[PDB]
Amino acid sequence: LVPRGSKTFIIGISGVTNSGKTTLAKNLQKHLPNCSVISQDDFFKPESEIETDKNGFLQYDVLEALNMEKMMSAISCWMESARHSVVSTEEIPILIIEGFLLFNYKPLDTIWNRSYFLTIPYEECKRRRSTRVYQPPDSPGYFDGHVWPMYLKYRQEMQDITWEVVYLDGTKSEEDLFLQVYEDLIQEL
Ligand SMILES: NC(=O)c1ccc[n+]([C@@H]2O[C@H](CO)[C@@H](O)[C@H]2O)c1
Repeated sequence: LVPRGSKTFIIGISGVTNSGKTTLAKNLQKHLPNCSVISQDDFFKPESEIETDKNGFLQYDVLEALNMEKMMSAISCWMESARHSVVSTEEIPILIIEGFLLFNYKPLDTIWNRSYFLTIPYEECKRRRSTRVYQPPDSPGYFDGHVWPMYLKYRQEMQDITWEVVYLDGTKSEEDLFLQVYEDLIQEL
């Protein structure tokens, strides 16, 4: 027999800011066995390593703002743990990686067994963004001056993507999105 324990199923949830990515990941995780979640936002660099543009906007919404080597190390640590998560006697451990900037990171371009992408239009995204507090906070004009233009850059970067993505309407309710993804996912596992 082919030894078990080495298989994993990795799900990517990306999408624009404030589109429900973290909540979706957590709702899926509550309904999937032996499932972990890694969040991209846990890997931002310290503000001293973050550059500022001509107009004084901090450059957070770009891969250079993230310690992606550290995030890879976290993925690898999950994989090591996953190999011991099922006692020997297939139950395939699940990882959900969720973050606003995943699908343009080339070292991970072959990791994704399923990929979802949450979308919300400009107006509602801006509204939702204004309800959240970041550290540091959004400066005046930050949405138009940085967040949205960087999101558009990301979407254009994804124009030549080498795997399939399922795009989701992030204006749908949390339960609606959970059920849609769960219905898809349980056919892929
Ligand atoms: N998590 C952070 O330290 C941080 C700092 C400044 C801005 N952000 C915003 O987080 C979003 C990703 O969820 C990006 O759009 C950043 O602007 C995060």
